[PDB]
Formats: sequence, C-alpha cells, structure tokens
Amino acid sequence: PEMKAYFESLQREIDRAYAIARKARAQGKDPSFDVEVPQATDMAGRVESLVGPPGVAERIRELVKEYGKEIAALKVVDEIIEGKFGDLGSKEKYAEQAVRTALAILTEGIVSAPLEGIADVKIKRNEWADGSEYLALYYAGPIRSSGGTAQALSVLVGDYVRRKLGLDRFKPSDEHIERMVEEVDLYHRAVTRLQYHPEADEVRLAMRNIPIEITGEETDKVEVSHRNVPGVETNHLRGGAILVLAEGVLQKAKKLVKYIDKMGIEGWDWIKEFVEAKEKGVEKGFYYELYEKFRANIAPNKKYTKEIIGGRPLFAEPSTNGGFRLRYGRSWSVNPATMLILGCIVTPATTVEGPIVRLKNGSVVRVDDYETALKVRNEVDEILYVGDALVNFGDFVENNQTLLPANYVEEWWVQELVQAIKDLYEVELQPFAENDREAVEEAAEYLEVDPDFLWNLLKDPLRVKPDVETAIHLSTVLDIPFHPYYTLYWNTLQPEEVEELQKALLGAQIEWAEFRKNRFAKKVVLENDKNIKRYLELLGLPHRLERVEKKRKVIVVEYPWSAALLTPLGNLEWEFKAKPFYTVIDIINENNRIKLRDRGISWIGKPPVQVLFPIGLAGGQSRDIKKAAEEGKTARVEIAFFKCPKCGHVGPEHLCPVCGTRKELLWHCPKCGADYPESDAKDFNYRCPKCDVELKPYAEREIKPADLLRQAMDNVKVYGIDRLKGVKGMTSGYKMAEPLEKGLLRVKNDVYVFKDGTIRFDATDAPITHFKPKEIGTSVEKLRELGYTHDFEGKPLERDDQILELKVQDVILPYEAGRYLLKVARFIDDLLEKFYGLPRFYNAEKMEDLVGHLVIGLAPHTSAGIIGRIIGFSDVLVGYAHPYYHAAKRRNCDGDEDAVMLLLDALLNFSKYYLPEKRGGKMDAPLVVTTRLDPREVDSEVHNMDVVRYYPLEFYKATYELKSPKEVKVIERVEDGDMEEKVARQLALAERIRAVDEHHVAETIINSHLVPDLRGNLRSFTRQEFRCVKCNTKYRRPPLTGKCPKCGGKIVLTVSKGAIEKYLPTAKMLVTKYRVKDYTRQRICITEKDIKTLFEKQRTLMGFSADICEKMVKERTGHS
Amino acid sequence: MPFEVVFDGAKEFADLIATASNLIDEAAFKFTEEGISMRAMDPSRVVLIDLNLPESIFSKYEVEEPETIGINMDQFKKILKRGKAKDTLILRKGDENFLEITFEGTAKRTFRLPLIDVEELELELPELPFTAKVVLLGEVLKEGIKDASLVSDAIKFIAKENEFTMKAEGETNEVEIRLTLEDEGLLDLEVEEETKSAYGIRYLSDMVKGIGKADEVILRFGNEMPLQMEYMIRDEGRLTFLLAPRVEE
DNA sequence: CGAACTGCCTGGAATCCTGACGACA
DNA sequence: TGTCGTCAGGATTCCAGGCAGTTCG
Ligand SMILES: [Zn+2]
Ligand SMILES: [Zn+2]
Repeated sequence: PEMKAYFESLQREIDRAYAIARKARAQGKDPSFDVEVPQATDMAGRVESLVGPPGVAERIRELVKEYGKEIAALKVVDEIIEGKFGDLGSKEKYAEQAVRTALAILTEGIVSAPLEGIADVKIKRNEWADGSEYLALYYAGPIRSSGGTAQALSVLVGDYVRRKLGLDRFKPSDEHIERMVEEVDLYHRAVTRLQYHPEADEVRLAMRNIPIEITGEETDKVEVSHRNVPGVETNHLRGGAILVLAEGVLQKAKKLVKYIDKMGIEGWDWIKEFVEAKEKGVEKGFYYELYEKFRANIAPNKKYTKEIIGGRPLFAEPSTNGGFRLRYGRSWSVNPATMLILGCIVTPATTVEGPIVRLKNGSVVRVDDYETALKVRNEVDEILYVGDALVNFGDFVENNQTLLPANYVEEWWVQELVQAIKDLYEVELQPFAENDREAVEEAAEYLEVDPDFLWNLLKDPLRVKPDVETAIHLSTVLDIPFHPYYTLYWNTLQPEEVEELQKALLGAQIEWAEFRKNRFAKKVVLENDKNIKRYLELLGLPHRLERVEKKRKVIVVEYPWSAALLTPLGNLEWEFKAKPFYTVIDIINENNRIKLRDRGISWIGKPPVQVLFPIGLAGGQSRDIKKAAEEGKTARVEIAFFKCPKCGHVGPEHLCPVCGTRKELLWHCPKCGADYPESDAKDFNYRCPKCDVELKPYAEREIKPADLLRQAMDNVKVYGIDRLKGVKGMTSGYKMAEPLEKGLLRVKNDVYVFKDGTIRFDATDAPITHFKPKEIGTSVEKLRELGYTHDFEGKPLERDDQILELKVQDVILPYEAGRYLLKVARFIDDLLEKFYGLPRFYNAEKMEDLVGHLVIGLAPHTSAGIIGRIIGFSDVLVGYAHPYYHAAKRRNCDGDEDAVMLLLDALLNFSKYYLPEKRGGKMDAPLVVTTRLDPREVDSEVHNMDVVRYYPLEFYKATYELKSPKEVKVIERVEDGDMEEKVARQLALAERIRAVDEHHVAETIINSHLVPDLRGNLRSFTRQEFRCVKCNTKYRRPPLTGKCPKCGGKIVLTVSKGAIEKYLPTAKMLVTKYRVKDYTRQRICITEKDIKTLFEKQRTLMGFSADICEKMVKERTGHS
Repeated sequence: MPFEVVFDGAKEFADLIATASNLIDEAAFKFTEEGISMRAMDPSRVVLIDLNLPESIFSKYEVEEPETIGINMDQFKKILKRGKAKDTLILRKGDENFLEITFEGTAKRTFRLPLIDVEELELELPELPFTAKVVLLGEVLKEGIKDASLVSDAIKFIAKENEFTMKAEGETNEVEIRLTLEDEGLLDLEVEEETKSAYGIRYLSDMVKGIGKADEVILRFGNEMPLQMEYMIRDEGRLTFLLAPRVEE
C-alpha cells in the first residue's frame, strides 16, 4: 500500500541527489562526465549493467516473466548465440558474451566472476592425438574465491555452450591426468588447505568425463615433475582451476542435481555414482527407542567429529552434552549470559533465559539478566549447564542432516492443555494472543484461575510463569506432563543411583504445604554427606547452603523449587525401583497416574596509504610529499600529462588552475619521440609511424612535485597538514590521475582508505525476528512523521515498548560507524563548499542529524550496492540487519561484515580508472545501486509478513518419529599481539577446566601450530633472504658483501626467531600442567635446537633449575 | 602487621628501591623489630640482592609485630616519581590491606594502595672463602664501567698484592686502568693472592648508575668465584649485590 | 678579598608511538 | 585475507653538569 509511496519518495530523494551531482559535474573538474553509479530497475537492469548487452532487457523481462527464469535464460543464450539483435564480432566473442550473460542471469547479477575473474574464453584444438577441443579459459585474479555454486554454474554453462557449438570429446592423456593429479596433491599438501579433500580415482573420473579439455591460467611459481606439458604455456600450478573444479563438482552435488533436473541434459550420471559412493557409510521403552533412533542418526555424531577441525580438541564438558536448544523458527543464537560468564559464529539473544551455575559460597543460582550476570561473572566455581540457545528448522542444511530431537516446551504444553479443555468442556478459544472476554471468563470458571492471569499467560507464558501449586492443581484435572521450566535434567542418571537419591530424600527433613486439593510440599532440608553429591550438583537446581548448623554441609530447597522435585516423585508415596531399558521418566510415568515428557534432548554440535600520488622510488619508503618539496628533488614516473589550449601548461592534473578552463589530455609514444592530441590519435588509427606501438596516453618522464605543489596549495587555500604520504605502485593499466585537492582534504580530515578508491567503513550486523523502538532509540512522534501510523496488529502507536516487525530499511549501527560517517559528511560538505560553491544538502553536524538520509552497503563478491535508509543507531559494538539486506550471497562471500558508504562520496570520488587492469581485490567496484527487493507484494504478502512467533503443534507432536528433515512438502506447509591472545587462551582453558571439574587432556592444534612453525623457522634460517634498508627494491643475496654497494649501511635480515621464543613458554606451561606423550621428543628437540643455534653460559654453585622437561628427560634416561 | 615509619627526606631510599625494581619485580619486605629486610633472587638464578635497614635510619619508627609484607615494584615505581627531596615520607599500615604513603608540606598528600603478598622462597647463602677483598670509591668505578660499557660487556678485574687492574678486551678495542695505594680511586686493599675474573656489566652498569658518586663500595671476590659488591647506607644499613662471572675466556 | 650553595637551563640521553619489513593458514 | 614478531626513527620528557647569582670568615 503506502510502501509504494514511501519508495517513490525515496527514489525522489535519490533523483534530487543525482541532479545535485549532475549540476556539480557540469563544471567538469574530473575526467568523467556521466553518472558512474546508476539505479537498477530489476535483475535485467543489473545483468545489463554487469555484462549487457545494452538493450536485451526487454527480451530478458519478457522471457523471464512469461516462462520462468531457467528456460528464459536458456532461450536468451540461444538467441544471443544465434545473433538476433545483430553481430558483435567472432564466434569466440559470441560464446564469451553468452556465457557471461547466462552466468550473470543465473546469479541475479551480483558476482563479478564472469566480468573480471574469467577474463577470456577461447577454443583450441588438439594437435597431438585426434583434433578434439579444449576451452582456454584465461582467468584473472579475483577468481580464487569465486564460490562453489558459481563455479558449478560456470561449468554447467560451459558444457551447455559446448553442446551448442558442437565440439569433439577431448582424449585425456596419461601425461595430462598425471600432471592434474600432481597439481591436486601439491595444492592439497603444500599450497593451501582445501575445503573438500578429493580422491585420485574421483579426480581421474572427472578429468575423463569432461568432454572438452579445460586450460586455465597461472597462479603461483610452483613447478611440477613432468616439465613442458603439451597444451599449457608453462609448468606452473593451476590452483585456480583446481579449486574451481573441486568446489564445483565435489562440493555442490545437491544444487548440481537440482540444475540437472531443471535443464535436462544427459551425461551426468556420475553424480548419481558419487551419491551412491557417499551412501557407503517386552522390555522396550519410548525413551530407549528414541536413544536407538539417535544412535542410528549418524549426522549428529558426524558433526561432533567434524567439529574437531578447529579449536582446541578433546575439551568437551561431560556434565552437559555438546548441544544447544532447538526453537523451531521460519526462515545459532546463544544467550549473551553464557558469553559474559565465559568457538563458532556468534549471535545474540538476550530476551531468553540463561544458564545455571554455582558460586564461591557453595550455593547454586541461575543467570537471569545483565546486572546479575555482570555481578556474578567473577565468583563462579563450576559451569553445570550451557543454557537454552535457539536453533531453527528453516536453515538450508544439507548432507543428510538428521532430525534434531525436539523438546516439550511451555507453549506446546499450554496448547495441548487448551485443546484438551476445548474438546472436553466444549469451550472455544484463540491462543497465541489475548483471549476474548467471554471465552477467558468461561475458561477461568472451568479452571479456577483468574481471567487476567490467563490473559497474561496467553500473551507471554515465559514472562508470566504460573506458581507450581496452581500448576499441579490444573494438571490434576487433565494428567498433563510436568512444567518444563521447573523440570530438572534426568536423562543421564541410572535408576540404581536414583534409588539412593530417594533414600537420602527419605532420610532428610521435609515440611509440607498444599493448595487446592493438591498434597504437595513446602521445603526439603538435606545433608550433603547423606549421598554422593555428584549428581546432586549436576542436577542444576538452585539450593541454599548452610554451614553453622551443627553439621558441616547443609542444603535447603524451598518452594517453588522443592515441589518441582517432590511432586514428580509423588511426595515419596510410592516406591521407586530400578528397571533396565526404561529411563527415569519412563519409570515415573509407570509408577504414577500422570505421564510426563522430556526436556533436554536437543544436542546439536598495511600499507596505510591515504592519497593516490605516484612517486615510486622517488619517495623511497615513507614517500612524504612535504619531505619531497623540502628536498627539491625530481621524480621519474610513468604518468599521463595534460595540456591547456589557452595557457599551455603541462601537468598531471585534470583542470588547469592557472586559467578558468580544463586542460585536455595529450598522447605520446613512449618508444619514439612523437606527440599527438586525441584528434590526431583517433585519425591515425592509434598507430605511430615511427614506432608501431598502440598510442598510449601516458608516458615515462620526470616531474618536480616540489614546485608543482604550490598549485595544489593555492587551490586548496588551506595548509593544515601534519602527516601525508602517496601511493607506491600502480595496479591499473591506464594509471590515471587522482584529485590532489580531494586527497589533501582527506588528509586534513585524517581518515583511512582502502585500495578501492573511495570511502567505505566496515560494519557487522545480524538480523533478528523483531524490532523495538525502545532499543533502536526513536520516538513515537518521530516514527509518525517518518510514516508509521499503525503497529504490527493495526493498533495505533502510543507506547514506546511496542513490539514491531523488523522493518526492511532500518539500521542498527555502532557509534564508531556513526562517528566515521559524521567525519565523512564533514569532509564531503567541506569539499562541496570548496570545489564548486554548492549549498550543503545534508547540513549534518551532529550524531542525531544523520538519521533520515540514505547510505549504501556492500559485501565482498557483490558488484551491486544495496541502498538503505539511515533509520536507527546502536549502543553496543555490534548491530542488526534485515534478512533482505543480508542474503546468502552476502553471508558466505568470504566475509561476514559489510562496508558502508555515502551516496555523495561515491558520486564525487568514484572512477573505474581506480580499478586494476587484469587482477582485482575482494570486489570489482560498486558499479550500480539497487533498492527494489519486492517480496511477493501481490502474491505472497502474507508469506512475507507472517513469519514471527509461531509454534507448529503438528511437527512438535511428530518430531520423535524419525521424520525426514528434507521433507519439502512439510517444510512448505509449516512455513506457509601476544598478551591478549595468550590471556584469552589461558582463560578459555581455565573456564573449561572449571566446567569439567578439573579433568582434561592435551590438545592437538598446539602441535599443528608448533611443528609447521618449527619447519618454517628452519626453512627461513636456511634461506636467509636479506633486504637493504634504504635500497628498498634491491634484495641483497644471502652471500654477505659487507654492505649494500649502493647504500653503505646495515642490511635488514629475516630472523623470525622472536615468535618461537615466545611460543615456547606456552607449550612448556601446557606440558607442565598436563602430561602427554608423543611430544616430549619435539619439546626437547626444539629446546636443543635453540641451544645449539645459540652455540646459559653463566652458572652459580647453587643451580637446581626446576623444569618438567628436564624431569621427563631424566626419567626417560633412567628408563632406557 | 600495623606499623608507621616517618622520615623527612627519603630520596636515597627512593632511588634504592627504583634500582631494586629495575633489577626484579617480585620483592617482599620483611618488617622485624630490628627494622626492614629484603632479599631478591633472579629469574635466571644468576643475581642476588640483599638489603637490611635497622631502626636507626628513619626519624619515627613504630612497629607492632614482625611479619612479611609485599609491595609491587611497578606500583612503587609509579609512586617514587613524585618524591620531593624536601618531603616527609610517612609509611602507614594497619590490619587491612591498605598501605598509606603520606607527605607533609605545601599540600598534604596521601596515597592509599592495596597490599598484595609475595611468596618468594628465602634461603641463606652458604659461606664461601673470598680470598680477595678491596674497598674503593663509587664514582671511579662508575665512570670506568661507563667508559668500558660501549666497547664490550666482559670487563676483567685482576687483583694482586697492592695492585689492581680493570681491563676491557675485545677484537678492535682495549681499555686498561691501573690502581695502586697512591692512586685517586682506591681507598684500601685486602688482596691475598693473584685473582683475575671477567664479569658482565649490564646489571653492573645499571646498579652503579643507580648509586651516587660520593658513595663507597666494597668488592669481595676470588679467582673465579662470584663477586659481592656491598655498601653502607647512613653508616647503619647494609646493601649487597652478588653475581657469578662467566666461564669463557 | 675568595669559597661553597644553590637556581636553572640547556645538552645528553632513555622512552616510546608510528612507519617499514618479513613470517603462517 | 586475517593474524604476529622484528627493525629503525624522530618527537618527547627526565637527568645531570656547566653558567650564573649569592651569603659565609
Ligand atoms: Zn590553462
Ligand atoms: Zn610513436
């Protein structure tokens, strides 16, 4: 509805900013006259801006919106190959353009892999065996993290265009497969760790199955055993192609078979072969059957085993199992109380309960809120439970992840209760919200409860928790299971030990209290010496400790915590017995007229350059322009110079500051001594008769920035500068200039910058299911004037604590990001007031004034910038986002954080010339902005809106039946330095020890870090590559010549011995704390290596240096 | 545990504890009815510092019971940076872990600090035959070690009957200083036989730069036995450093 | 009529945050 | 692409000995 009008206002503001930028650029003080960042209309516009062609948008839209995206892209590539819109060159160019357009369409136009990562694609013939074909795929830099899905899709489109062109099948030669497997094992063992360990037979089958051969590019300087292989221009390592094929076929099998079923091409049954190969892995209680099902479920055990790849291994807590809570939600989050009391990806959830531990006083208490957490975050003794974190079902998990066992929750409990009373007493009601007057009145009359209490319970059962007395009272009418929140964990005890527990309970003191025909209790006083306190403490129940009572250790448990343990036992009326193949809950349900359920069953588990000023060796190392101007030295640079038609001055700047016009660009042949303008260059076909070289705009010559700095000085009119340096190397092909005035303004503003060419700052966000103005810091009248007039349920906005749905264009952004944006806006207004004399559009000078404008977010591997509105803030060092602003392509793109930027900053400092020629960084460039992400407006608006706070009773009841987690039908139905690191490691070990009660073993990652460290140390010591101090480029040979012949000073060497000298005490303390074998040899070896490399020269009469290393050495010597 | 020690001007004690802190960080001052004592070992078990100060050094001295207290050397070095030469240092301690440092003058200063404990093991040094004793001035030794510090680290002391020599060897430098009874840097000699030993001068240079120029020193050593350099504070207290030489040539 | 006894103040030096470098995964 | 060690380097404050002003047989 009004969201369309709000988006229209947003695009109106965007068009106003665009008109302002156009009026600014009308003067032309930069080599650019058009808008570099246009707004995308749709996926068609995105792919057209990525690869084009400029005008196939109509056909793309028609095909997609009329027949589906898959066959639409298929027919579009068919038309592109057939040349419907005309010709564009040769067949190779046609195939390249078709592959790029297809990949951009299937990826929705977010990845720049076919744009720059895959530079060229050619077809080459086999001049050795039979004349078959291979795709020479000239790749580039930004392809090492192209993504497994993108690589599989590229392989698919390559096979498709090969089938279209009709080529012959390449014959896999013995030398080819040998060099392929050699490169594979080399990359797996020495170059870089792989995400999927391949096999020789598998890679051989793949290289034999690929019809046409594939020839990539060079990655690193690593040779092979078989030199001069036919087909490759060298003998280097094709690690790029290796990782491409690996993450394409050996990792993406599921999406591969999905796209196979979508397309319908033959010759891919080897994926079914790989599926088959991976497929080569009276006394009967319900809980025993559940345990048998969990044992048959190999996915949790396989995940627990695969979790050993990272972090300190074999450090699991024996008290609580290695898993978190399962809260099914549509489409992880752990309570920050555990983080405060304290290794994977984190996510905050503060609105839920916390764990329960014991303190130094001996008592046991649970963590509830931030104040108590900060109070007791230092007096902990041992961690008993981990808390109740939430994992959901809507997660896109694959590889046969079995169903995680659910639990009996309070919501499902009260749902069963209200359904039972509805089918029994014939009373209709509406749960999950505030009930109606008559319905709640009849329910209160039937249950002997208060209507307002029932209303509050239906509003929030976790917040409004009923007393145990009334709970058992209402349970005696329906024989419903027990209250989960007041139900201990009993799924890890033996009934033979439970018998001793009941004996100790009978031998203790007890006082009673009853409420409404419920013979419950009032308090239990026990002695800690009456039984083994192991499980008495592992139960995790808040008790009170007492010492001066004629007895050493006394414990007392009062209501509503004693009844929670006594009423399930029937007030010790009936006798308990031990029975195998039947859990404690099963025995309790046997010896009682009330059946209960389970609670704990879910166990899942440099250089800091600022401005762009090419100085090279003319700046040395620091490259200070002030230093260069003071010295008065020249500079030999390969740069592009300009020329003014009126004045005639020459310089590397864009506009001529002497006159009032902008100087043009001159062309020069570096080989010859000829000069020609752009007109003569375009007339002579860009060819010089003197030197037959392509006419290049830039040339290599000398310049004097010492006297050239006065121009920029009088242009900026401000001389406030302390420290400022320029660039050293140029990665672009044209090596164009950069605004020196803007660079000086950035220096005077004292901000940082990357090698991208614009200003972007990192930020971390994480979406959540709700949104609260109380937390985001915005007033009701502010939201009203913003455009919000009703809440998530249609009620007016009057309360600040109004729970709302997560808005799309909202920002939870930290104070550091806010201050950086304020500094960026200050620099922006300063430049726009000093460059052209434009009035300040934003006029932002405070922290709160920025709320309302528009910014742009961008993730790695995303060539499109997502436009968002500045509505919100943050107080903590982290933030939140929206599921639409943060998609899967922005989460698994080799980076979790995202860079933020301002639209004016991009419009004023963006230039494609700031992009390298062949290679590229983590991303190409923020080329196009995107803001429209309509989530089925006229189709599934209810699907987009109704996502929060729903509990499926059907799946809650059908969770203990070993259901298939890949049931798409049921899924759709339910959807509808050293100090900090060392201290952190030591504290982690200490807290793990407190949790496991001082019982641990040695680890393996310490050795996996030490042994490669020792080997690298030895290799560096045997290499000894030195570098001259002032002669920064000339690397001196390991043979010592006294001093650098060009610099009579010391030569900096690579010692690399200070790191191991600091890592040795870590392993020493570890081996002193815990005793282990198979590594004392490594310890004595590294110690003796240090000793005899230095070869402790002074010793007194009284030594006796204590050392567990020497102790174990003498012990082994005596044993020998 | 409670005690109170008042003294008008303690810059000597300040620089003394500063040198002790530069030597080592973990140190414990034992307060007995006779006064204060301290003995600091070395983390590399090569150097030993000892100091004793009786109750005839400061102006006011009132102790309750002999015990052992601990003071962080970093926290003390962050305190002596404000000690005026004309101040009145008052160290007060009660039963709680509160240490009070008071200064009376143009503005009454009082700093309270927490008192942590040090558990360094104390053992009496066994007796060893010195066979070489000498008493010299501090300024001459300080300037000699500061002249021979930049050339090398192993300074060789040789002592014969009524003869002393301090030399500094090397490959491209040689320093030599002769000392007799009629010289300007020797107070008295008690040599027994011909001794010669080379010592490192890092801690030596630091500890002799921490000590003033007019102060005297007493060296006790032998052929290759460890050296002991002692001196007196206000003719009442004693302070001695002890360290072994090297075995190399 | 000369000698210690300070201020002080400026040279010499110790300390340290910043700017280069290389190492692993 | 994230991390961790080393090195120099110049700007800084703190200490010490020389220049100067001053009260004593
Ligand atoms: Zn001009
Ligand atoms: Zn030419």
